[PDB]
Amino acid sequence: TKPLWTRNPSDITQEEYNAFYKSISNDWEDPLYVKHFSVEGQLEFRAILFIPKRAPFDLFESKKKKNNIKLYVRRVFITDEAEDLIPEWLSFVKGVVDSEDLPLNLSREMLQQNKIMKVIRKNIVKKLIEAFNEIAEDSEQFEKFYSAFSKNIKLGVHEDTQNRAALAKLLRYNSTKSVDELTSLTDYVTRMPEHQKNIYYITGESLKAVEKSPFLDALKAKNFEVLFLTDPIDEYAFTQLKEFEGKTLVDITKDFELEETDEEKAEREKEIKEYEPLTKALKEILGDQVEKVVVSYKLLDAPAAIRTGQFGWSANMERIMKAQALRDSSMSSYMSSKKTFEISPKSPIIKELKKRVDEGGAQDKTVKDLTKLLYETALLTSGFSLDEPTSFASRINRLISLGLN
Amino acid sequence: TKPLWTRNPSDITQEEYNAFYKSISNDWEDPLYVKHFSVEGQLEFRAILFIPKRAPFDLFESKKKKNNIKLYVRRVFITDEAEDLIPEWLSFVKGVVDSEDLPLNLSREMLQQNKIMKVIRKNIVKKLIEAFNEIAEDSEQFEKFYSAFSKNIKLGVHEDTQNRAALAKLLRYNSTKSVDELTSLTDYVTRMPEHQKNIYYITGESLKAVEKSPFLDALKAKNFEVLFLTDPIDEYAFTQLKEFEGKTLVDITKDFELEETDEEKAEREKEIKEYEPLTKALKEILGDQVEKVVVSYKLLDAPAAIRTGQFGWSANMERIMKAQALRDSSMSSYMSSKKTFEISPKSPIIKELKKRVDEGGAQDKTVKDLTKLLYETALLTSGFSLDEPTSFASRINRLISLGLN
Amino acid sequence: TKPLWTRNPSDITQEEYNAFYKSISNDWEDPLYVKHFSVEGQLEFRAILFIPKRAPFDLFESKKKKNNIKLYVRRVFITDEAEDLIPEWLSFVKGVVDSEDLPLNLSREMLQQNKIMKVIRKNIVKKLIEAFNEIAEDSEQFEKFYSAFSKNIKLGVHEDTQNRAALAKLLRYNSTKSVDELTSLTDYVTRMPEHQKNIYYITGESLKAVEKSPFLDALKAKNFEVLFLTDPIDEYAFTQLKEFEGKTLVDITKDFELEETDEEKAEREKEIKEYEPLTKALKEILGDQVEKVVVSYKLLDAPAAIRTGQFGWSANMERIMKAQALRDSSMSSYMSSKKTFEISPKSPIIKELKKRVDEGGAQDKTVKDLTKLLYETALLTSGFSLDEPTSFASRINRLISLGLN
Amino acid sequence: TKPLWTRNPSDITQEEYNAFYKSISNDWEDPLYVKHFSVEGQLEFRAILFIPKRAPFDLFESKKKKNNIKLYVRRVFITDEAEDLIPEWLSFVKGVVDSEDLPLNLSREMLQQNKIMKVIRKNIVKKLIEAFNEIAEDSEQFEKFYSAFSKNIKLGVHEDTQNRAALAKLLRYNSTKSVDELTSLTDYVTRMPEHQKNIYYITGESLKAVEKSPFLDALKAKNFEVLFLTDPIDEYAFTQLKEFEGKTLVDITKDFELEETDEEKAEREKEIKEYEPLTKALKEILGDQVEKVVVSYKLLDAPAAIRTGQFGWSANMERIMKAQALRDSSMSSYMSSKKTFEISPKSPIIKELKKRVDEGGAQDKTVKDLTKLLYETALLTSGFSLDEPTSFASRINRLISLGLN
Amino acid sequence: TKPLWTRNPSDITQEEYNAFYKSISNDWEDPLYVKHFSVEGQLEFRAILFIPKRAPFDLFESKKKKNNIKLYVRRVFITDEAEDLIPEWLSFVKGVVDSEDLPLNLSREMLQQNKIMKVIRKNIVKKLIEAFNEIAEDSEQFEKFYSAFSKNIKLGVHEDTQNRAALAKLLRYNSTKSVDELTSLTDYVTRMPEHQKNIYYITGESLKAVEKSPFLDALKAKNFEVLFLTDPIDEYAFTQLKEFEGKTLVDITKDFELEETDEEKAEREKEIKEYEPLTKALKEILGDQVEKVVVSYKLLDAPAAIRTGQFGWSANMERIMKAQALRDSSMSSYMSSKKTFEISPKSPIIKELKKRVDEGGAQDKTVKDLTKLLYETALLTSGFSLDEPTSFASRINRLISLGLN
Repeated sequence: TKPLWTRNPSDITQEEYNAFYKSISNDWEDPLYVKHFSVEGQLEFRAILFIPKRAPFDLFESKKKKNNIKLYVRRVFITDEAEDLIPEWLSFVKGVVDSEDLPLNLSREMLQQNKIMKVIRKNIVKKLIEAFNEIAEDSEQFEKFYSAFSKNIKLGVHEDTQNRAALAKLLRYNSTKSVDELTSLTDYVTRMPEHQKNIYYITGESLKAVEKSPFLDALKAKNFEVLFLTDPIDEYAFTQLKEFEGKTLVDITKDFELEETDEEKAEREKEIKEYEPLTKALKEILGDQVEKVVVSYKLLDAPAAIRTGQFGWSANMERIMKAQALRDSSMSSYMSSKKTFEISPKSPIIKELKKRVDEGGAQDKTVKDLTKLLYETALLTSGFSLDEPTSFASRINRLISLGLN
Repeated sequence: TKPLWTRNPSDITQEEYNAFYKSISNDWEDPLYVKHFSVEGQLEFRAILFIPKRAPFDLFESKKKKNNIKLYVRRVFITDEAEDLIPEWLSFVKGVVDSEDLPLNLSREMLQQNKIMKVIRKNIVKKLIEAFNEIAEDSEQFEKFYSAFSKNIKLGVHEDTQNRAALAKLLRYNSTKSVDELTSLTDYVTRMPEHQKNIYYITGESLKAVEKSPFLDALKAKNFEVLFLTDPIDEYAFTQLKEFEGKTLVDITKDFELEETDEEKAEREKEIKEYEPLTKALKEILGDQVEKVVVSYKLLDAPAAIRTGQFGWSANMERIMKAQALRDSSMSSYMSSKKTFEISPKSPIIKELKKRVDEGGAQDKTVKDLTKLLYETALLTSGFSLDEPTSFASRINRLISLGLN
Repeated sequence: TKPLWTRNPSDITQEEYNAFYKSISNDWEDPLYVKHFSVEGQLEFRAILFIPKRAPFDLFESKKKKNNIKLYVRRVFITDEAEDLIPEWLSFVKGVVDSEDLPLNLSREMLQQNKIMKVIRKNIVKKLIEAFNEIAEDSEQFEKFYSAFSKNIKLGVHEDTQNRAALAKLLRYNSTKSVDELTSLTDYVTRMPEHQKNIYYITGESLKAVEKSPFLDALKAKNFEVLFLTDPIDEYAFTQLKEFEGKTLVDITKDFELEETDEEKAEREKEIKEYEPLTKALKEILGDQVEKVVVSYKLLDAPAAIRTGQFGWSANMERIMKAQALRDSSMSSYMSSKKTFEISPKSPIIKELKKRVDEGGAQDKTVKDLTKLLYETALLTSGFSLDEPTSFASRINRLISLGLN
Repeated sequence: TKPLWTRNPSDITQEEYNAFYKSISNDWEDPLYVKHFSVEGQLEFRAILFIPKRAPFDLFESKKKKNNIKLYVRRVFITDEAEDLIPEWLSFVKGVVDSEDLPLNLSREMLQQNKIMKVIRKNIVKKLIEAFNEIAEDSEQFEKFYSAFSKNIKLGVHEDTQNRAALAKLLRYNSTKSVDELTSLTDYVTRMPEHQKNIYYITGESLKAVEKSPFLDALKAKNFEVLFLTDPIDEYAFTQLKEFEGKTLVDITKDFELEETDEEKAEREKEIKEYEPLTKALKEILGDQVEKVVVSYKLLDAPAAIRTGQFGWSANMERIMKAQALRDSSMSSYMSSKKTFEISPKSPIIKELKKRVDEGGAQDKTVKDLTKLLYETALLTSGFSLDEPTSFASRINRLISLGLN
Repeated sequence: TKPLWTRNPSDITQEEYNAFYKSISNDWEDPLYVKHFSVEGQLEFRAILFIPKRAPFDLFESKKKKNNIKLYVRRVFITDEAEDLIPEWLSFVKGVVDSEDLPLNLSREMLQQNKIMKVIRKNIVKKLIEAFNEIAEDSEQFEKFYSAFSKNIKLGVHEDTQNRAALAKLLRYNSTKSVDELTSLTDYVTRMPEHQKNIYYITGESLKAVEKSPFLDALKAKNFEVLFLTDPIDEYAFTQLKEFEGKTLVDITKDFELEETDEEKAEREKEIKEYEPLTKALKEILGDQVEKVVVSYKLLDAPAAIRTGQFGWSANMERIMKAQALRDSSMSSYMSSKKTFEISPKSPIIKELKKRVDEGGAQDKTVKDLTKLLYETALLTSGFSLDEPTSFASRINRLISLGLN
C-alpha cells in the first residue's frame, strides 16, 4: 500500500486521480487536467496538482482563502495551510506536495527552510506553466481553462518577473482582426506586416464601448490590428510586460506611428509648422487644463481629441480613480496624468479656426468659446468626465441659437 | 464590595466610571457621556452604557465587529457576544447590562428567552435616545457626538420603526438658509412661511456639487429652504421617515408646489395645452430613453432638464449604482430610474422648437438633432452621465459648423 | 460545459444533481428533493436548493452554524457565508444561488444591496414552501421530511409573518379524533361541526401526559376535536398564528365555549349564584396564591382544577421557566401567570364544602385544610409543581389521621 | 530596566504590580492579592500570578475561555495560550510564568516537555493554595475571595487528588450549629463530641428548603452538627473527598449512626421485629417503585420518608437529572437511584396501619390507598417529583371523600 | 428510513459503510476496518468508528486538530467537536457515536455529564483495541495499520494505564534475532532461554547507529535477543510499561545480568577488589564529569565505556535534548543524566593503567592525560558528544608525538 503521489503517473489510472481529486476538492466534477510530476537533484519532491474545470472561487471578489494544497514531508502530513508554497495567482490549484528536504521543528530563525520552500514553489510554478502550455494544445480544453483562469494568468504576468514572458503567451483577447473569437499575442504578431513596429491595444469599459473609439480609425486605415482590453488587470499586466517583441502600446495614449507613409512624413512638418500659431493660441485659452496642444495625423474625421501622456495611467484608469472621489465624501486628492489636446487639420472645423487666428482673431469670445467647447467635447469623446455643468450648459445654448434664429 | 453597576449613579464618582470605561474600551480618552440606569417592573436590569467622544470604528467601511457590551445575569458574567442585545446602528456603545430574568442553560427552543432579550434591547434603545436628547442640550458636547455618530443616527431612522420619529429630531444638515452652520429639522420648520406645505431637500454628491443644481433656483425665488443631503443614508432615511410635519421631498424628483401665484395656476393650462403637440413630438424622438416629456414652470432660464420620478432612487443614487457597473465587467446594467424630460417655455430655444413643429417640422433631421442634443445636455446639467461618446461628439461638431459654416 | 445551475432542469439528469449535492454537503445519502428554479423580472436569479432526507444538524441543540449556500453573482463565486440570504428556520438548506443584480464592492452604506438581498431571500422562501407543498403530495417522502423538519416548519410559522398561513398547512399533529395518525389543520377544520367556533388544542409534556388532562372531558362530551401539542415551539407558533379560520386556543387556559345546547346556559346562572358564597369563601383562604375562584362546567368528574389566564404563558411554559430557577441557585420567580381555581359542582366533594359554608363553617380548620389540599392537588393534576414539602406532607397525614382515628 | 517578574518582590512596590495587573487583565479594579514567587532546584521559574477581587467570568455558565497567563521561556515571550500550564479550576488566574527549562521547537513526540510543564503546573497550584491560605488569614479579604471563587475551590477539591485535602480547609458552609455565619470543616470537627463518628451534611435546593428536612430532627436530638450544601459541586466534591477525619455523609442517604445511648439499641430489635409483617405488607403494595420498606428511628414525627441508597446519586441529583428528561422530549429514565421507604413507629398513623395488618387487613383497598398515598407524599416531603397526576389526584379526593361522607 | 448506525451490522453491506466513511472523511480510499458496535446496560450507545488505511495526519508534527467524530444524543446531532469523547492517541479515528444518556442543556456544573462522557470513552477505547486485535489477525491488514499507527499505539501504552498491558501486545520492532522483519514482544519472549530473566532493548538514533553499539557484544555472546528502539516514545513507552513478563531494560543503562557463569561470579569480586585503587584514582581525575568509575564484565575488547544510570533518560535521549540547546542561544544547559565510567580489565590498556597506579603513579600528567582521553573517547564510542574542542585536540596531538616523537 503506497501513497498515490509516490507511484509512477504512467501506472496510476484516471479514476484514481479522479477520486483523489474529489476527496480533496469538494468539486462534483472531474478535474480539467492533472499534472503529476517529481523533481530530483539539488532538492527532491513529488506532487500531484489539479486544474479544475471551473474556478472554485475567484481572486478579487469571491472572499479570499489560503491555498489548501496538502504539504507533506518525507510522506508525513504536515499542513494544508503551507506558508508560501504557491503564489496567490495560483491559489485555485489543488493537490499534494511531498518534500524530502523540508526540516521539521526548526526555529523560524532558521531561514534555510524558507529558501527550500522558495525553490519548491518556483518549481511548482514552472511545472504548472508547462501544464497550461499543454492545455493550450487542445482548443476545447483550453477554452474552459481560459474562461476560468484568465485573470489568474493576467495577475501571473503582473506579478511574476521570470515567467512573465511565458505567461504572456497564454493571454487571449478580442481584436479588430478577431471580432468574435479570441486571438493570441503570438497570433497577433503573425498578422503583423513587415513594417509594423509595435503591438497596439486599447483599454476601456467594455467591448461595445471600445470599438466606438475615434482612436481606431487611424490604425485601421494603416491596417494594423488593435487588441481590446476591457479589464483593469489587462492594463496592469500590459504596462508591466512592456513588450512581446515590439513594445505594446495603448493608442489612447501618446502614440507615434511610422513614417506616416514617408511621403506624409515629408509634408507633415510643412503643415505642422503652418499650424504653430494656432497651437500656441489654443493653448493660451486652455491654460493649465492642458499640458499641450498638438497637431495629429493619428486622428481622422474628428476635430480634436485628448491623449493622456504615455508613462502615466490611462484615461480608463482616471475614469476609475476619479469616479471614487465622487463617492468618497472627503477625498478629492489626485494621483492622475497629463492631458494632450490633439487637433486634426483634415477637419474643416480646424481649418476654420486657423483662418480666424491668421486674421488677428487670437482672442475672439467666439474663438474662445469654440476652443473651450471643442475641448470639453474631446473629454467626452475621449472617455473622460468634463468640468462642471454650468460652464458647459451655457456654451451650448449660445450655439443652438445660432443654428436656429 | 459591590459591582459598580449595582451601585446608585448619584453615589459613584466620575473617575470610577472613567476607569471602568477605560478598562472595557481601549479608548485612551474619557467617555463623552455615561448613561447608567435601572429598569424595574415586568422585567429588571441595570446598565451602564458609554458614549465615546469619537467613533471607535465606523459602520460601513471600517470592517464590522459584534458589539461587546458585557452581558450579566444575576450578577454573573455570561458573555460579551450577546445575541441581539443591541441594534447594529448602536454597535459603538460600550458597557454592561445585568439582567435579573434571563434564563441560563435553556434549550434554544425556548423562545421566551429571545423575547426577554428583545425587551431588554428595546429599553436600552429608549434610554440611549434619552441620552442623546440630553447631549443635544449641550452645544459643544453634541457637536462631537454628531460629528461621530451622525450616520448611526441616520441608520437608526431608517431601521427603527418606533423611534424613527424621535431620532429625526437629532438629525442636522446644511441648507440654503444655513450655508456654514448645520440646522435642525425642527429649525427648518420654524423657517417655513405659513403657506409652505412641504419640506424641501436635495440629494447629490457633495455640497459643492449640490448647490449648482438648476433645481434650486425655483425654490429660492419662492423663498423656500432647501436642505442638502450629500450622503447615501440621508436618502434611505428620508424616504423612510416620509415626513416630519409636511411630507419631505427631493426636488430632483417629481415635485408639485404652491399655487405658483394662483394667477399662474390659471394661465398655465392655457399654455401647457399649447405645447401639447410639441410634448408628443419630442417624446416621439426620445422614444424609450424617457418616460415622458413635460412642460415645467419649476424650471427657470434653462431650456430643458431631467427629473427622476418620485418614489424612486435619486439621480444622485443612480450616479452611484451606475459608476459601479463601470468598474465591474460582470455587469453592463444598472438600477436606472424613470426619467422625466422637462421643457421651459420661457426659454426662447423652446419657443423656437414649438415654431418648427407648428410648421410640419415634426420630423426634421434638424429638429431631431436639436431635441436629441438638448436631452443629452439635460443629463449633464441634471447630474447624469450621458449615452455614448460617438453620438454626442457627432451632434456637437455638426452644431458648430452648421451654426458657423 | 456550463455551470449546472445555469442549465435547464428538464435537461439535467438525476445523478448530476446527486453528485452536485454530495460535493456540497458531506451527506453520504442522496438528497430528499431538489428544487431548481429561476426567477426573472424585476430581479433575476437561478438556484438549486436541496432538501436532505435527514437533518444535517438541528436548530436548538446541535450547536448552530451559518448557512452555507454558495452565493454567486453573475456566475462568479462570492461567498458561502451569505449575509441574510436565507432565514434561520431554513438553515438546513443546501445549494447555490446565482444573482444577476447584486452589486460587488459597494460601501456597506449602500442599502440598495441589502434590499436586493432581501427580495432574493423572500423568493427562496416562496419557492421552498412550494417545494414542501410538493413533498406533501407524497406520503412516504413527506414522512421523512416531516420527521426531520417539523421544528423548522414550526419556527417558520412563528417567525415568518407572510408565509405563516401556508406553513401552518404543513404542520401535523395527533388529536382526540386522530390518535395514531397525524392530522392537518385543514383536516381538523373539516371535522368541525357547524357550530364549533374555535380550534382547540392542548399543550403538555408528552402525548401520554396530555391525554389524562381533566380539561379534555368537556370538549369530548361536546364532540370537539382537541389537538395535542407536546413541543414548546408548538406553543410559540400557535400563539403567533393566532388563528386558522376560527381562533386557535389552549384549553388549559381561560376558555369560553358555546352554550351547552343553551338549556344549560339557562340553569347555570341559577347554580353559579348559589355557589357565590362558597366562591368568596375559598378565595379568602387561598388569598394571593390565586387570582380568583370560579365554578366550571368545563370540568367533569374532578373536584377542582387550575387554568392559567388566557393571554399568558401556559402551564406547560411555567413548568419550564420554573424548572430553571430550580437549577439556577439565584432565581426567585419569573413571569409565572395568573391562576384561576376552578370548582365542579357535580363533584360531591364540592357539594359538601358548600354545605359546611352554608352552615357558618366559613373558617373551619377542617374547611381550610380541605380547600388548601384541594388546591395543591389541582396544581399536581393541572401539571404544576406545588408549594413546599412540609405544608403538603402535613395536610395529608392529618387527612389520613382524622381520616381514621 | 529588567522585566518585573525577574525582580525581587520585596523590591517591587504596589502600583507597579497594580499597573502590571491592569495591563494584562482589563479589570478596572486593583488585584485582590498578588503572589510573586520563584522556584529553584530541579527546575526553575519565577511567576507573578494575580487573584482578582471578583470573578472575571465564571466556570460553568459564562462561556469558557482558555487561561491567558503569559508563558515565557528564558525571558522570551512564547504564548498566552499555554498547553496545560494551569488547571481549569484556576482558569481565573492572571499573570506571567517564565520557565528556564522548557525546550523550544522540539517535536511534540518529545514528552520530556510535557513532563516539565506538568511540574511547573503542580508548583503553581501549590503556591496558589499557599496564597489562598494567606488570604484566609484576613476576614474581609477572604470574604471577597470566597464570594468569588468558592466554586473553583469546590471543583479543585473534586478534581485535584493531592491538594484535595488542603482545599477542603478553605471550604465554608452554613450548618445547624452555624446558621448565619459560615463554618469550616476544621471547625465542625472541633464541635464534634467524643463519640460522633462521621461528618454529616445534607444536600438540597437552597438553605430555606434544606432546613425543613425531616432527616435533621434525628441528628439534632443526637446533638450532631449538620452542614448545609445547596450547590451541586458541593456534592461532587464531597463524594470525592470521601472524608476529612471521619467519613463525610449525606443524611438523605443510607446512614447508620451510633447506638442511641445503647438502651434504644436494645429495644429496637424487639420493635423492628414486631413491624416485620407490616414491612413485608407495604412492600407487596409498592412493588418495584421501591427497593425496600424499613423502620427508622432516624425519622421523628413524620409517618414515612424516602432515603436513596448510599453509594448512589442523591435525591438532589435525581431532581436535576430528571428535570432534564422533562425538557428533552426524548428521554425515558437515566440512572435514578434505589429508593428506601422509611416507616416511623412513633407516628400514630403507622401504629394504625400495623393494627389493620395484624387484623387480616393485608390487602384492604383502604390500606392499599393509604400506603400508596403515604408513599407519594414521602416523595414530595423527601424532595422528589411524584408519579403522575391522575393516580395522585384521585387518591386525595377519596381520602377527602371518605374523609367526610 | 433509519440512520445507518442504528441498523444491525450484519445487515448493512460494505459500500454503505464505505460511502458513509467517504462522506465523513475526505479520504479517497476505502476504510481499512470498520468497527460498528453497540453498548447496552448501565449506559447505552451505538457507534461506527473507522480505521483509515493511512494516517490522515500524524500526532507530533502534522499540526494538531481536534477529533471530529460526530457526537449524537438520542439520534440528534450535537457536535463533532466532542469534549473528551476519545483520547489524543486515537485522534485519527472517525465516525459516529450516538448516546442515549448524555443530558442536553445542563449547566457545566453538573459533572454527571462528564462522568457519562468518561464511560462512553472508556468503552470506545475497549472496542477499538478489540478491533486492532482483530486486524492483528491479518498479516497484510496489520502491516498497514502498524505502518500508519504504530506511534499512536506507543503513545497509548505511555498514556493509558488500564490498557497499557494489552496495547503492548500490538507493538512490533526489529531486533538482533529479527534483522529485516519486525518481531512481537510475545515472540521475543518465546525466543528467551529458560535462564534469561529480562527482556533486553536499546535506544538510539536509528537502526544503522544502534547496531554499532559496543553494548550489544555482551548479550550476543550470551545469546540474548536485543530489541531496537529508534524512536523517542519507544522509550517513554517502555519506561512506563516497566515489564512484559521479565522487566524490560535498555542495556545502555545500568544493567545486571545472569550468573556470568557462576564461576565468574566467584573470581570477579577477587578481581574487582584488585582494581579498587584504580577505580578511586580515575574518579579523582574525572571529578564531577562522572558519577562513578566501575569495572565491567559487560564490556568486551574495549578499554572503557559509558552507561547512563538506569531510571534516567538514555544516552539516545540526551543526544536529542542536547542537540537542541545547541540550536537555542537562550539556553547553554541540558538534561544530562548520571554517567557511569566503565573499565574493562581484559583490555591491556587498563591492565597497564593499574600498573602505573600500583606504582605511585596516581597523579602522573601521563596517567591523567590517558584517563582524560579514554573518557572523552568513551563518550564518542558510547554515542555522546564530548567536552570542547581545545582540550580534546590538544590531548591527541600530544599522544601522536609522544607516541612517535
